[PDB]
Amino acid sequence: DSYTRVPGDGAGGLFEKGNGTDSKPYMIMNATQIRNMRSVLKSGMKVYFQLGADIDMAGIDDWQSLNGSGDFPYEIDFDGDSHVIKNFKCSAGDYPSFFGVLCGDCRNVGFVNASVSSARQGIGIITGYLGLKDKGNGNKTGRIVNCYTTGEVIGSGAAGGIAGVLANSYDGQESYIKNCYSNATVSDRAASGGKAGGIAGRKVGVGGFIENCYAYGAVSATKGGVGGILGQIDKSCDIAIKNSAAWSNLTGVDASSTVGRIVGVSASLGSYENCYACESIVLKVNEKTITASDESSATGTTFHGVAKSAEELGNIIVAWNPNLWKKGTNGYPIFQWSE
Repeated sequence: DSYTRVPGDGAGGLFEKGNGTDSKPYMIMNATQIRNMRSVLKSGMKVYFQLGADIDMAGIDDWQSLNGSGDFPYEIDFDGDSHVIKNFKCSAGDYPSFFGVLCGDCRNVGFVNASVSSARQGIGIITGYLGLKDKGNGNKTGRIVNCYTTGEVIGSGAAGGIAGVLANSYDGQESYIKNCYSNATVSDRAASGGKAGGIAGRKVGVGGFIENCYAYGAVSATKGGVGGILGQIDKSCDIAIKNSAAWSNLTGVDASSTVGRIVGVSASLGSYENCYACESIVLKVNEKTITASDESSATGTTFHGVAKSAEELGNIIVAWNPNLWKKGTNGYPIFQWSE
């Protein structure tokens, strides 16, 4: 029985149609239906969802993340089908975000004017964790592909425009973020050990990557690491970041902060290719402007990539996938289907 006002196919009318399988995904046409997702999750198998329209979540106060609690038992396949979810808000429950912990796939969705906040946990708009670390079952990895976010993220211990924490790769599957952008303001307000990134706050485990991503929302931490793409790589962990660009202003408030155009902390643990930053971004630590030097690998804490002009970056980003990306009228690339 539904907890919402909507309402047999579509789980008896909770959705427009479908049964949560690959061939019959639960089809979501409005925000009341999107609020029924939690009711049809299954601890024993991945459940499939698809958007059939843009979804405006204005006036929705009762979201808690789909898979942020317990042992994170719910695997999810989500296809936005090139639609947007507007005015999504979450500031309560475990891992405030859309998914909480994403085990499975999210593709082809934009979040417009989202607002997610936590005083206690590391978060992003789409998910808190993308994948789980070092599980025995590859179905616990997670991928976000062809997605974007705008709005605001406030976390504590990690903050990313897309995900709080990216996990790793094992058992024949990989965790990654690919062909995504964000314009969200991203802030890690932890008193110490902040991990703020334009795309992801933190990376855990060995294996996993970020590819064909850029960000342009302001990224900051009260006291910690700030990166245009990634805040922190954990000790004894790694990442690859390839064909990506930083286009955000980056601010570490405390003097002990580290700011990297691409990666903010333990950047030498990563492997990089074709990483760029707009020449006009402003980097600050303790209110003092910092210069960054061009580099294509990291030898120390931060990784800055190579500076490019706005015009150059527009060329570069669209070339990542000309069927997906387009130049925006204000210089910032977006998707062909972006609102």
